[PDB]
This record gives sequence, C-alpha cells and structure tokens, in this order.
Amino acid sequence: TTPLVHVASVEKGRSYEDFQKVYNAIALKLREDDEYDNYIGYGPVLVRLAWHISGTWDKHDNTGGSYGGTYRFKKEFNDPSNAGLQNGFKFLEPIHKEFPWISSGDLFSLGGVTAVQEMQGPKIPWRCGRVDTPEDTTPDNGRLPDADKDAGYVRTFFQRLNMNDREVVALMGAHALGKTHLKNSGYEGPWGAANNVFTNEFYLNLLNEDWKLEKNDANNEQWDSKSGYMMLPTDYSLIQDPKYLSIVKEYANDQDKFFKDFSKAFEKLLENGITFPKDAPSPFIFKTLEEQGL
Amino acid sequence: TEFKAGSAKKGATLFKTRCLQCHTVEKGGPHKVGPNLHGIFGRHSGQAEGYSYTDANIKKNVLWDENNMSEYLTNPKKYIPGTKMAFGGLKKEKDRNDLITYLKKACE
Ligand code: HEM
Ligand code: HEM
Repeated sequence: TTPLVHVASVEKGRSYEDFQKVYNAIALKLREDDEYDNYIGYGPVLVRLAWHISGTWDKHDNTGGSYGGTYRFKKEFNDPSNAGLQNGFKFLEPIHKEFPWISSGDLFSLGGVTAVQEMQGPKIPWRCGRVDTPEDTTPDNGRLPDADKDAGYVRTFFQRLNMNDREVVALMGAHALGKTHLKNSGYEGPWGAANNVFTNEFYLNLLNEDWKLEKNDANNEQWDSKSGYMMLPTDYSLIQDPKYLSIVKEYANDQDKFFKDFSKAFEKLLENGITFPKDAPSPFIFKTLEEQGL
Repeated sequence: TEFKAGSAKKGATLFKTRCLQCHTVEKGGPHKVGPNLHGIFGRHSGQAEGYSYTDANIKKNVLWDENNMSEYLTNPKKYIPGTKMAFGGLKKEKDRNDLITYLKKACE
C-alpha cells in the first residue's frame, strides 16, 4: 500500500501576509510575557515544542511528523517526554483563538520559526499547508529521544528522521537555548550563559569547558562544568564520536556555517512527511519585529 | 533625568536573573564572559582592566552615564555593532529604570 500521503493544503485563500500577522502576534507576545522561567522567556520552550511535534515522524511508514497537529490530543500531549511543553501550548492557545483558520500543525511549527528568528538566529524559510487529522492519527508515546545515551543511539535514532551526521550536530546546537528543569526531566541547568539568544555557544562550551560527570538530585548523572553549565549524555557524546567532533569543531569556529546548516536542518525537520503539490507557494521568509521598526 | 529612576530591589533580581551569568559588580570582582562592572558609571566603554574587549567596545569610547547606558541595554548590537555581548535587550523602561538604579548603587 506504501505509506500514507500527506498533501499540504493551503488554508482557504490565505497568503504570506496572513501568515506574517500570526508571527507578529507570536513575536510580540514573546516581547510581552518576558518574565517566564526567570526571564528566559518563551523562546526555548517554543523551539522545543516545534521539535517534539515534528520528532515523532517515522520515515518507514511516514506516521507522526508535524502535519497532523496531533500534539493537541491527550495521548500525545501527555507523553512523558513532553513534560513542560504544556507551557508552550498555553502560550499559543490565545493566538489560536485570534486566528482560528491556521491548523495546529502550522501554528506549532511557525512558532518555533518565530522564536529562533526573534532570538536572533538565522532566517528559516517556512511553509504552510499542514492539515489537522483525527484523534486516530496520534502517535504512540515513545518516539522521542532519551538523554541518557551515547553517540551511537543518537546516530541511529536520527536515521529514522532521515538525518545525517551534519544535520544532527547542527540541530543539537539548539541546545544553546533554555536549560534543563529537574521537575520536567531529571536533569538541571543550562548549557550556557546566553540562554535566550541564538549563537554557537553550545559547541564552544562543549569543547572549552572542563566537564565532570556527576549526579543531580533526581539521581541521574550529568556532566557539569565549573562555570555552572551542564551537558546531557547525548550532548557530551557529540565530542566522544570522532565524527561528530569534527562537525562540532567546524561550528565552534564558524557561526555562519552553523547558522546555515541549522536553518536547512530545522526546516527539513518541520516539513518531513509532507508532500507539497507543485502548485504550492515557495517557502516564506518572515520579517522580525526589529526589521519592522519594533 | 531624562531616564527616571526606580526600584533597586527589582533591578536586583533583574540583574541576578539577566546579567549575573556574565557579570560581577563587586569591587575586584572577577571578569566572567563579561567584564567586572565595578565603577562602570563615570568610566569610558572598554576600560575594565585585564579583560579583552572586541575592538568595537573600545572604539566606541562613550562615558557610561545612566542615559547612554539605557540606550545600550535596549539593544546592545544596535548601540555597539560588533559587540560580542549576547543579550537581546530590555524592552521595558521600568526594567531599565529598575536595573540601572540597582547598578547605579551596586557598582559604586
Ligand atoms: C538526542 C536528542 C535530544 C535529546 C535527548 C534532548 C533532550 C532535552 C532535554 C532532556 C531537555 C530539557 C527538558 C526540560 O527540563 O524542560 C531539552 C531541552 C531543550 N531541547 Fe533538547 N534534546 C534533543 C534534541 C533537541 C533538538 C534536535 C532540538 C531542536 C531543534 C532541541 C531543543 C531543545 C531546547 C530549545 C530546549 C530548552 C527548552 C526550555 O528551555 O524549556 N533538543 N532537550
Ligand atoms: C541586563 C544584563 C547586562 C548588563 C546590564 C550588562 C552590562 C554590560 C556593560 C555596561 C558592558 C560594557 C562594559 C565596558 O564597556 O567596560 C558590557 C559588556 C559585555 N557584556 Fe554585558 N551586561 C548584561 C548582560 C550580559 C550577558 C547576558 C552576557 C553574556 C551572555 C554579557 C557579556 C558581556 C560581554 C562579553 C561584554 C563585552 C562585549 C564586547 O567586548 O563587545 N553581558 N555588559
């Protein structure tokens, strides 16, 4: 029968401008509720939501993926590796009421694109057309990664999303943003110092800090640097794999490059599993609040 | 002044929450990612000792007064392009007031 086919369908006569408006709403609100999480803002959490809703994809049968906006069903919503994202869901329900035409899938991803651009990351082309799908399309819990693993679980977990080594190392640089919260996941601390602005700190920290493995209070082990940062097993594993390590060095050295691979990957991540007819509009590049005088 | 002046208990948590990861204010205090900010006000941008500043922070040479300082915090890269301080900026006047006031006092 072959896998399922998910054709992107533009929302009835909407266009860039209709979508630049959604961005602006999201963008502004990130400017407005800036107290969240000790002033980190809603940035990190929205980029994490973007990733989780997309990370359920399975290229073998094409199930999961951003398409269906199924994170909105309890099954998915309640997946334990999804702890803490309710905070991201709430932040956009308002905006959803404002624009009830956009699908759930189009909102969760546009949101991560806004947060990256709004935190000064690179521009991320984006496309619309995700369509909402019945409660039955909800992926079972468990398609998302474990933190407590090594380079090899990582390399393989990612072949399921169809990503290579360079794409996996680039994606991980997103670990420059936010931190881990012990109540959410058993780990605690930030990867770096600028938790809300997008740079390549992730990679300089990985290689310039002095990491020591230790146990947190949740009783898990993590790598702590004297400077107050932490690295999860899966992050550290990036410098123990000879092959991951040369991409990590590239990136610590050249932000533009990182910036270019990340954008290519992040978008590839968000569009996985979706077929765009040859008549759909070219991907959009949205303007920031800065670029609009704000 | 053109810049008002606010709560220094507030400014305090804003500083502990948004600047502390990179900067100290105590005297002798150690540089971190950022320079020790003691005796900031009244000094020229790029003078802290034994701290390496992007040429951009040095070549702008502005005296740090509560006023140019507030334009800076709103948007560090607009103010001193090329600066390497990785901060998005404080978009809120109170915040700016509250913080500066705190600093005013903490970096004496
Ligand atoms: C091996 C794969 C990965 C693992 C095991 C993993 C694990 C984690 C964990 C355990 C946390 C902290 C959760 C919390 O306490 O809220 C986290 C946070 C986060 N993750 Fe990852 N991650 C992976 C890949 C990624 C990717 C590919 C991206 C993005 C494009 C991403 C983006 C983020 C961000 C932005 C945060 C911070 C969220 C916040 O501040 O609330 N992660 N990750
Ligand atoms: C509201 C928070 C902050 C305040 C009030 C603040 C204050 C300042 C000031 C006044 C300067 C100029 C120093 C001089 O000219 O001698 C400066 C530079 C610098 N700060 Fe911040 N800072 C803040 C946040 C941060 C953060 C979050 C980081 C790093 C993530 C950081 C790292 C730096 C760096 C690296 C420099 C020197 C930049 C260069 O040489 O271009 N600061 N900061």
